[PDB]
Amino acid sequence: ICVNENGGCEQYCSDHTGTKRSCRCHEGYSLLADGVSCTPTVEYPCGKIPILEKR
Amino acid sequence: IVGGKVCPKGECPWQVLLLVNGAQLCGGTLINTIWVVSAAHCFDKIKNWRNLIAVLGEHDLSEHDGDEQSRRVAQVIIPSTYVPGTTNHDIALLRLHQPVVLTDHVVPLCLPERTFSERTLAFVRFSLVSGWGQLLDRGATALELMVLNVPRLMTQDCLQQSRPNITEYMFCAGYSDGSKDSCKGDSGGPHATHYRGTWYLTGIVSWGQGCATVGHFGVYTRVSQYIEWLQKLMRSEPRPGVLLRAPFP
Ligand SMILES: COc1cc(Br)ccc1O
Ligand SMILES: [Ca+2]
Repeated sequence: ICVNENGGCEQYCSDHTGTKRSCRCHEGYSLLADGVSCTPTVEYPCGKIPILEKR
Repeated sequence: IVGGKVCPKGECPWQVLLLVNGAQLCGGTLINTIWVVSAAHCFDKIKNWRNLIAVLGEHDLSEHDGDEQSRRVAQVIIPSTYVPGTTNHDIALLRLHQPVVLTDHVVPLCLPERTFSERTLAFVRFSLVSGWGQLLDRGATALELMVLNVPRLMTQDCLQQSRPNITEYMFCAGYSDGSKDSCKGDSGGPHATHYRGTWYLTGIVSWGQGCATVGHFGVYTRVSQYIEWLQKLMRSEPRPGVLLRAPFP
């Protein structure tokens, strides 16, 4: 599932026994209830530009 | 950087400037509050290991604006497979003596997972390369941080489109028309890839035949090959001595 379009994950993808898939996020992010989206949990999450984010 | 633009202040907040005795050495990429990834070749000629400084929040080299954060480099970790004076395995992991403080001007770049990097990031065409390197081949270095958008090439295409060998620990990116490229003083700097609203570390400015030479592309360290090596080291206790050679794989 993960090889094709990142398994629909915004960030990391793990394939599981069967047709199961788990999306995951880098530290400083949490996975939303959609099971694909990552939201920041800290003020300065990695790979985001504050001056552009606050604009 | 040849043929790029000034990175607006705070738009490359993971960019690191490395200094030796106060002189510009190389670039680097902040990946969390204490770790910086750079190029192993940056350290081939270092004798004064204790005078190595990393600067975060840097933008304009002629002025101190208060956003700059300087830290002593406590450790330089290089893979065992890197041979000084050569190009393969061109990566270094630097531990800062004290963490930097994350601010609007100092933010880490995400070090991605290997699988995510190989199967997804490796197919994002364009990525950004940045540094205070030479603005031209045989020209002066930049006073303001420069940034350039470069397309990634499949190694087969790079080998065919070109006028050292390109190994599986490298990738080509750039243009063959002699207009746009990274340069000598940009070494160690980030090749950053955007994916679904987030930026990731995919490459390190490593080497090339001159700067923006017709029929040649920039060569970058393929960071995905080193994810596990980097992660294991970041989970390890510091060791005495600045330089550390660590087994690779
Ligand atoms: C460090 O030197 C270089 C690096 C890249 Br990428 C392209 C051209 C160069 O001269
Ligand atoms: Ca400055």
